Amino acid sequence: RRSRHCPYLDTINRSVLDFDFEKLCSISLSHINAYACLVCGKYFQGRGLKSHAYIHSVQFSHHVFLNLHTLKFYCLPDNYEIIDSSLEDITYVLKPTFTKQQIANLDKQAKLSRAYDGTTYLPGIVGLNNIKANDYANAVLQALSNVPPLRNYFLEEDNYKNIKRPPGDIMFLLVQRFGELMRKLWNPRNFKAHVSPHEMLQAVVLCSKKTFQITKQGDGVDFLSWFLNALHSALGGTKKKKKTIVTDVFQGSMRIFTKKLPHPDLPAEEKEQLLHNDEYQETMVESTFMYLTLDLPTAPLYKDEKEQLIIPQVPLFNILAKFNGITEKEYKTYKENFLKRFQLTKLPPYLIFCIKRFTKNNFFVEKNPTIVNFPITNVDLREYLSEEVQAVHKNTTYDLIANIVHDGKPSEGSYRIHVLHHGTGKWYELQDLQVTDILPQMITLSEAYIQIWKRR
Amino acid sequence: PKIQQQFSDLKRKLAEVTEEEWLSIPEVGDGELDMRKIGQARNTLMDMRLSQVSDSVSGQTVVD
Amino acid sequence: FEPLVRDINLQDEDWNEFNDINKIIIRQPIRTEYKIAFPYLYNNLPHHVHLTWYHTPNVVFIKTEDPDLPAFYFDPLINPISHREPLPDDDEEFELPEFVEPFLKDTPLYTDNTANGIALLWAPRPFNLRSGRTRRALDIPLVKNWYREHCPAGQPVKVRV
Amino acid sequence: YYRFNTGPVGKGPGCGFWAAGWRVWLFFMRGITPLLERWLGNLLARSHFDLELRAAVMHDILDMMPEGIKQNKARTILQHLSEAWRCWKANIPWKVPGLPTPIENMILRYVKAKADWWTNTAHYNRERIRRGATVDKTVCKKNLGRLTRLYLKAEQERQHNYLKDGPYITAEEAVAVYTTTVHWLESRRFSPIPFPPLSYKHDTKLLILALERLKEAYSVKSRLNQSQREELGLIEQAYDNPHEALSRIKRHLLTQRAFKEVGIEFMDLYSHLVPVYDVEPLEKITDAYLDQYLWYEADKRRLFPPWIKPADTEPPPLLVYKWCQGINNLQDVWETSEGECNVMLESRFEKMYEKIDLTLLNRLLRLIVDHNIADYMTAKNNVVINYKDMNHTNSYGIIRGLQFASFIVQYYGLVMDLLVLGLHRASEMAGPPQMPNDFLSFQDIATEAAHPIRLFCRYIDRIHIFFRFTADEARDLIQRYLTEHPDPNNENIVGYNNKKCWPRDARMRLMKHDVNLGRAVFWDIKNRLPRSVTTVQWENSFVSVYSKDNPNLLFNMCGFECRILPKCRTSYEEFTHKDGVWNLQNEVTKERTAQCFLRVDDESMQRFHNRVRQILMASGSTTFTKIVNKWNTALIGLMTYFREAVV
Amino acid sequence: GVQFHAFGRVLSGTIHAGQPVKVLGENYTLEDEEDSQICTVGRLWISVARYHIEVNRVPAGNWVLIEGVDQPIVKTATITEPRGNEEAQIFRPLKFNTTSVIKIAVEPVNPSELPKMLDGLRKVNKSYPSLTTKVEESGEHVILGTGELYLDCVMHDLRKMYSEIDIKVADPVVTFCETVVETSSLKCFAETPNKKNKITMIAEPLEKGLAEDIENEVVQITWNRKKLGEFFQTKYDWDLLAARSIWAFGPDATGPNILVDDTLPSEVDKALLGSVKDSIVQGFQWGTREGPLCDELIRNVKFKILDAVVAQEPLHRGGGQIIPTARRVVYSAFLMATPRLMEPYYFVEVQAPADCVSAVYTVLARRRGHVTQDAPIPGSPLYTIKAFIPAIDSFGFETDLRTHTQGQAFSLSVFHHWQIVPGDPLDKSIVIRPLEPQPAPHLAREFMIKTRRRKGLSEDVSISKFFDDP
Amino acid sequence: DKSKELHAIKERYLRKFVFEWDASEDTSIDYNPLYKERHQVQLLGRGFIAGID
Repeated sequence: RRSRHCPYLDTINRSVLDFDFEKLCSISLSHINAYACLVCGKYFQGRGLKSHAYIHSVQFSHHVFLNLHTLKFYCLPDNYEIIDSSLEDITYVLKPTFTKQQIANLDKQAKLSRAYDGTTYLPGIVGLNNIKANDYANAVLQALSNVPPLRNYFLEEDNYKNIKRPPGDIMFLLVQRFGELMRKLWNPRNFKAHVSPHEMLQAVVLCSKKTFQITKQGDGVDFLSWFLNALHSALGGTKKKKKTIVTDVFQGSMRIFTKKLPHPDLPAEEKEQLLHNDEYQETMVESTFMYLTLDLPTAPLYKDEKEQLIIPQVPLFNILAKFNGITEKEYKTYKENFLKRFQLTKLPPYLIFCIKRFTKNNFFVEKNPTIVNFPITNVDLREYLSEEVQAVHKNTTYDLIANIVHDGKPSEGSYRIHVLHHGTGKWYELQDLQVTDILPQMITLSEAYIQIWKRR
Repeated sequence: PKIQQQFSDLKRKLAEVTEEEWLSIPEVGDGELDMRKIGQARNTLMDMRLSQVSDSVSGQTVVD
Repeated sequence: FEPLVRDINLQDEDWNEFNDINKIIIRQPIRTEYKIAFPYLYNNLPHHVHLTWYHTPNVVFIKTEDPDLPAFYFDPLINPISHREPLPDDDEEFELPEFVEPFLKDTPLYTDNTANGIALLWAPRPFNLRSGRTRRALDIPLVKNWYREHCPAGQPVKVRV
Repeated sequence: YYRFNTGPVGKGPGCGFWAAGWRVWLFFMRGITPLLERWLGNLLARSHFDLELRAAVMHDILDMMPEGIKQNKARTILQHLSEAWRCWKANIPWKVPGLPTPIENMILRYVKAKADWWTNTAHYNRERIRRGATVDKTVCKKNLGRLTRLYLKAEQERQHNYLKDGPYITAEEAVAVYTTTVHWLESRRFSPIPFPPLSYKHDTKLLILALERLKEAYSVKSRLNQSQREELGLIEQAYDNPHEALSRIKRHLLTQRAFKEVGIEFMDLYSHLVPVYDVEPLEKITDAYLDQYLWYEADKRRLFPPWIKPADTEPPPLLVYKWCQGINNLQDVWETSEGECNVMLESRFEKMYEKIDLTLLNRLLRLIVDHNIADYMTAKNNVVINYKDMNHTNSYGIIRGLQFASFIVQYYGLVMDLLVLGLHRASEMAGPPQMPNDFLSFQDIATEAAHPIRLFCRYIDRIHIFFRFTADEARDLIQRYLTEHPDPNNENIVGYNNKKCWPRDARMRLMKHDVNLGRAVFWDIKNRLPRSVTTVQWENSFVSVYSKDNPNLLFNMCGFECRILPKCRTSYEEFTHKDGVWNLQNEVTKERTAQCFLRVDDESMQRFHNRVRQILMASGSTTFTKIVNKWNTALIGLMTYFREAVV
Repeated sequence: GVQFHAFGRVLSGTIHAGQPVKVLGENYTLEDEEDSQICTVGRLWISVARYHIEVNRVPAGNWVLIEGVDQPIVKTATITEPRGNEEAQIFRPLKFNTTSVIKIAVEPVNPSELPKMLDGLRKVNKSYPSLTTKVEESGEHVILGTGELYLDCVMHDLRKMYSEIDIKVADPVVTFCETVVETSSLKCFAETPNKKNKITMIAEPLEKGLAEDIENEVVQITWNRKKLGEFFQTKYDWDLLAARSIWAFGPDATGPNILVDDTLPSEVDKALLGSVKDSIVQGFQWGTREGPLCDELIRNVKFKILDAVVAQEPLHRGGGQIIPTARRVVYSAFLMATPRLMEPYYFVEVQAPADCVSAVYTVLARRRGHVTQDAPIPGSPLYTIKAFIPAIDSFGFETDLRTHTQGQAFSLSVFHHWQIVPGDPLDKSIVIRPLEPQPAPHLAREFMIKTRRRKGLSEDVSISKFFDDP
Repeated sequence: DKSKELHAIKERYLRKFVFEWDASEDTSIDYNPLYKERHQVQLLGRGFIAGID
C-alpha cells in the first residue's frame, strides 16, 4: 500500500554502502534475519518492532533498511516494504547475478564500466585491498579469476549451490566464498571501484589450519597449489568425482617416463647388474600435472663480454624444454640417483606454469633473478609433447593470459600481477589496489613467478 | 651435508679429465634478449615528452 | 619460578580502548590468588593454565576423643537437632508374621572396633587403605605432607624460605 | 628442626630425624651413578666455513690430481681458486679458458659456497654490531669491508635492473610533475640563475669561499696521500692565481661533461652505514665553485622556500624551538571542546637520495639553473663509482659526495614538497611574491585557517606537517580512508606507531577516532606524492594526533623527541621549571598556554652510545690524551646540541 | 565444536530423520512469521549421556537431539510442521530463576582474528541459555553472566573450544540500573518533530513492593481490565480511577515501570490518544530499556503521561515522530526527578564451622556487606551464615572467604534484589581516581561516570540534555 | 600497607656457591590483612598440625 510512494527513500547514501565484509548485525552479532541500513551504513538484525533494526532506525533516524537475505527495501520504523526499481543498483551490488547470456559476453567488453563513485573502470581489472600481508593471496585470486572457465563457473551460483558436501565440513566455505569474490570482481555496476578480499581471505585462513593467513605473507606458488587443491576437493560432492571444474579447466596429464641410476661408486659389472635386473629401470608413472614447475637455471654469478645488463636472461623455450621427453632430469633421492625424464601426455585447456625462482642456499634462501624471455603472443608445446599422441591434440597454439611477478627481496617482497585482459588487448598490470597499464614488451621484462596460458 | 659430501658429486665427475687436460692447467698468474633496449626506448620517450612539455616554458635561459 | 613465556612491559601497550585505566571501576585489587583461582576470567592470555578443583563437600567427621563413649553417639560438637506425619491408625489389621524381625537384631549397633574402624575412613592415604604393596624405603617421604601444607604460623623468615 | 625443636625440647644437637636428607642424597647418588660408572669404565679399558671449505676443495682436487701433476700444480690450482674467490668478491668475471670443465665447475661450486657463507657471516656480524655485541678492531674492519662489498654489489645490481626496467617514473607522471614545478616557478617568478659571467662582481669571493671550505677538510695529520698532496697543491695554486683558476673552472663546467671515477667508502657507523664519496681534485674544486655560486644565486633570487628547514638563520635546536612556539601560536591550537583534532605527521622520504631520476633532474634543473650548468651537473651526477677492485656505473641515484648535492637535493625536496603541500597551500605558506612571509607564518589569520595544513617544515629528507583538521573535515577524511581501505576488524590500531620513550600517560593513547584519523592523514599524504618518484612509507613515518581523547601532541624534530602538553589538559599540575621542560608561552597574551616537554630522541642517544663504543674500541695504541680529547669532544657536542633535553 | 545439536522433547507429532521442518525461532510470532526458517532436520539420536544412540523417528514424549535445525536456534525454538498448522504459536521463552548482572568486555589480543572470536561468541551464546551478548556504541564485546565461576567457564570454553584464538578479558563489573527517588521536578513538555504533537509526562517512583510484584509476574498485565484493576486498587491501594488507566508495563512484559494514562478527559480525546497509544507505549518501553543516566534499564518508576497534544492526520501525528518524542519525554521525566543509580546485591550463604563464623563475618566486613543471619545447621557442626554482599565489590569474595579461613568455608551468590547507590549520580562536585577506590559517598557519581565512559556515551548528562527548550 | 596497597593496585593496572637461601627470595608478604592473618586449621577442637609438640 505505502510502497511506490516512500519519501524516506530519497535519503539512501549509496556511497557508504559496502557489502563486502561479513553479514552480521551491529549489536546482535547474529547472522540470522539480518537487515542492513541503507542510510546508517551499518547492518542490524530484525525487521520489525522490538528488534535491533527498529531501535536503530528510531534512534538514528535512518529510516531505510534492506534485508541481506530477502533482498527487499523496507521502511523499518514503519514496517512498510518499499517498491522502487531505481534502487535495483543496491540489490545488484549486494547480490551480483549474471544472466545466462551475460556470463558469455565477457569477451565483448567494449565500454568501460564506471562505478557509482567517480572512477571509470573495467570489470575483471579490479583491486583487492591488501589487508596486512595478503598480497600473495590477492594476486593468486585476481589471476585465477581471469580465466573465463573458472570465472563463468563461479558466476553461476547454481553450478555449486546443489553440491552435496558433508554437513559438518568447513572446506565448503572456500568454494562458496571464492564464488562471491569472483561475482563481485566481475560486477558491471559495482558501487565502488574495488572489492575487499576480507571474506575470501578469512575463509582461506580458516580452511587452511593456520597456513597462508592474512597476517604473514606466503608463497604464491604454494598458495595457488593449496587453493586449486581445495577447489578441486570442494567442487566434488559426496563422491570421488575427479571431473571438477578446476580439474577440467587447469589440470592436464603428464607421462613421466622416469628411471633411476644404479650407483655412482660401483664398477661396470655391478652397475650393469642393476641396470639389467630392473633396479635401474625406466617406468611410466603418468600423473595429473595441475601445475608444471618449470625450473629456471641458477644465475651464473659471473659477468661476460655480452649482456650489458648484468641480469642473466633465459628463453622460455629452453626453460620449458626440460619437461620434454629427451631432456633427462636427476633427483638426488636418499641413497639413490633418481635420473628421471618427463613427457607431457595431455595438455590442459589453461596450462598453469609456476617458475620456482626462489630456492634455499646452504645458509640462506636466495631468489634467482634470471629473466624468462617468454613471448606473450603465440607459443606451442607440441615441440615438447609426447610422441605417442602428438597428433591427438589438435590445438597447441597457447598464449599467456596472466602473469604474477613477485618483485623485491625474498623477505620483504611485493606481489604484482600482470594480466592480459580480454575484450580489449591491453595487458594491464595490477598492484594490490592500483590498476596500471603495462606495455606487452615490458610484461616479458619483469621476472615472472606464476603464469597461466590459454591454449586457444 | 659434509664438506666432503658437498664436493663429492663434483669430485666424482672431476676424475674424467684426461692427462692432457690435467696437465694443460695454466698458472693463475695469467631471438636474444636486449634488456637495455627497452630501457633506452622508455628513456627516449620520456625525454621527448618532457622536451615537448619543456618547449612550452616561458623564459628558460641558455648561455652558448 | 622464571616465567614460562616472556611478558612484555606495561608500557608495551598504550591506553588501548579496552585497556584504558580511566574506565575500569576499582573496588578491590585482584590479588594473585584471585587470578590463580579463576585463571580464565582474571588473566588475559592464560596459555597452559591448569584449572583447580572446586570445593569438595566439607568432611564433617566428628573425630573420637574418648574410648569410653559409644561408637554412634551424638557428640556435643554436633549441633543439636530440634525435635519439632499422617500415620495410619492401628484400627486396621497390619499384623506381621511372628518370624518377621530386623535383619541384624542379634548384631549390635556398636562394637569395640566399630568406632576405630569408622575413624580410619578419614585418614592419610596409607592409613586409609587396608591392603597395599611394600614400597621402597627411599620412595616413602615421611615429611612431604608437612611441607605440602601451609607453613606454620609465626615461622621465621628462614623457615618460610 | 623448626618442627621438632618445639616445647620442652629447645635448640640443640639431638635432632635425629634424618630420613629426608637420606632420601635426597640417595636420589642424588642414583642420578649421579651412571656418569661416574661410565667414567670409571672408560678409565679401565684394554663459523669457520671459509677455511674448512677451502681445505675440502684443495683435498678433493689433490686426491683427484695425479702424482705427476701434484708435485707443483697444486699451488697453481690453489692460486686459481684464490683468483676465483677474489673475482666473485669484486664483480670481476673469473675466466680460465685453459682449465678443465670439471675443474671450472668445482671452482664455481666452491666460490658459490664461500659466497653464501661470507654473506651469512656478514649479515650475522652486522646484526650483532647493531645490537651491541662485543667485537674488536679486526672483526669490525672485516665486517665493514664485507658489508661495503655487499652494498656495492647490491647497488650495481640495482642500477643494472633500473637500466633493464627503464625509468621507474612514468612519462605522464613526470610530465605532470614538470608542469606543476613550472607553474610553481612561474607563480614565484624565479629568474633563472645564469652561467657565471666573465666579470661577475663576487666571483673572486665565491671562489675563495669554496677553496676555504674545501681546504678545511684537509686537517693537519701525520701525512697526506699522493692524491691528497695533489689536491692541496691544486688548492694552493688556485689561491695563487684566482683568475686562471676561475677560467679553468668555467672551461671545465662548459666542456667537461664526462668526469673521472669517484671513489666510494662507507663510514663505519654502527647503526646506519653511510658512504663517503671523494671526487677528483680539480673536479671537486669545480663542483665546490658551482655549488657556492648556485647557493648564492638561489639566496639572491629566493629559490629555496622558507619551509626548507636547514639554514644558517636558525640552527636545528632553534628550529625545533621555533616550531614548538609557532604551533601554539595558531588560533585555537588546543581547543578540542568543539571536537576538533590536530594531527602532526612526521614522515621521511624513503630512498629519496637513491631514487633520483637523472633525466628528470636534468629536465627540472634546466628550468632553474643555467641550461649548460644544469647539463654539467646532471652529467656529473653520472659517474663510475670505484672502490677497491669493484667498479660500477651510476644512472638512477645522485651522488651525495659531489659538492653540488646540496642544491640538487634542495631542488628535489622543493619539488616533492610542492607535490605534497599542493599549489594553493605552498603559495599561502610562501606569501605573496612582493612581500614573502617568514618561516612558519601565514600572511593573515584567515590564511592560516584556509586549509588543514597549517605548519610544515621540509627538512633534508624529513617532512613534518601539522594539520588542524576540523571535526567535519576529520570525519570526511576518516570516511574516505574507510571507503578506500576498509578495516572491519578494527585492525587499524594494530600498527600505529607510538613513542616508547615518553611514558604511557603522555603517548598518543591509540583511540578509535584518533588512530583512524592518523591513518587517514598518513594515507592522504602518501596518496598525494606519486610512489614512482618517492614514497613516504607508513611504517617508518609517524602520525600523532591530539584530540578529546589524546591530550598530548608528540613530535620528533631535529633529533629532539618533544611532547607538547597544553595547560588546558595539564591543569592541577603546577609549573616547576626543570631543565628538561620548555615553557612555551603564547604570542599576544604572553601567558604560558602550554608546556613543550622535551627529551633527547632515542636515535641521538643510540648514535652517542655508538660513538663512545667506537672510540673505546678504536682507541688501540692511541695515547690516553687522545682518547680523553675524543671523549671530551663527543661530550661537548652532545651537551651543546641537546642543551636542555640532556637533563 | 563446529556444528550444534539442538535438544528438546516432542510435545506432539513424530520428528523423523530427513523430514522438512519449520523451526520457529524465539520470536516467531503469528503476526510476523519472519523469524521462521524452513529447515530439513535429519540424523537425530537418542538422549544418552556418554555415547548417543541413533534413531529413525522420535515419538511424542521422548527427548530428541535434532541435528540441522541449529542454524536459526539461538536460545530456544519450537520445531513445527511446514505446510500445515498455519495457526500456531511459539513456546514461551524461558524465565530464569535469577537475573544476570555481571558484565565483562572481551577483545582479541590480535584484532586480525576478530571474526573468529565473534563467531565463537555467537556459538557460546547459543550454548549457554542465560548468556547475554551485545556490542555497545563503544565497540566493546560485552557478555553478561550470573556470577564468577560461570564467566570463568564461559571464557575457558570460548578461548579453548570454539574460538581457539587468545582473547583479552577486561575487569568484571556489575550492570547498574537507574532509579528515581523523588517525584518529578516539573512538567516536561516534549514535542514531536514538525511540532504536530506535544506530549507531557510526569515521573514518580513506584509504590514499594509493586515493582517486586510486577517482576514476579503476580501483577500480570496480560489479565483483563477487571482483574488488573482489582489487584491494583486492593493490594497497591491505588485509586479506583487511577488504576483504571494503565497503558503498558515499562521496558519488558514483566517490567519494573508502569505507564499510566493520566490525561484529563476534559482536554485530551480518548480516541485521539489511543491513536498514539501504541507509539507512546513503544517509546516508553524503549526508554525504560535504555535509560537516561548511564544507558541502563530503569527500575522502580511509574511514568504517567500528564497530558499530550495530538494532531489529526497520521502523516503528521504519530508514526516515526511520536516514538522519538516519547523516548525524549521519558528520559526527561526520569532525569528531572532526582535519580539514583542502583547496584545488584547478591545473597551469600556461607556454610562454615561454628568455630570459624567469626572469620566469615570479618571477611564480609571489608566488602560493604552485612551478615543478614547466622545459624547452625541442625545436626551438623558447621554453621550456615547468610549475608547480602553487593555484587560490585563481591568479585573474588569467594576466594577471600576460602583463603582467610584456610579452606574451611565455601560460599555462593545469587542476585536477591537491587539497592540504591550510596551517593548521587548527578554530582559534578566529586572527583575520581584512576586506581584509587572511590569512598562510600563517592560511589554513585563515580559509577555513572565510569559507565558512561566504558559505554562510550557522552560524559555529561544534564537535566537539560534531552529537554525541549535546550 | 595502605600506600603499598594503592601502589600494588596501580601496578596491576599498569660463581659464588650460596649455601643458605637468603630471605630475600621468600614470599607471603601480602598487603591485605585478610590474606596475611588467616584463621588456622582448628580441627574441630580435636586435632592439630603434625610434628609440632
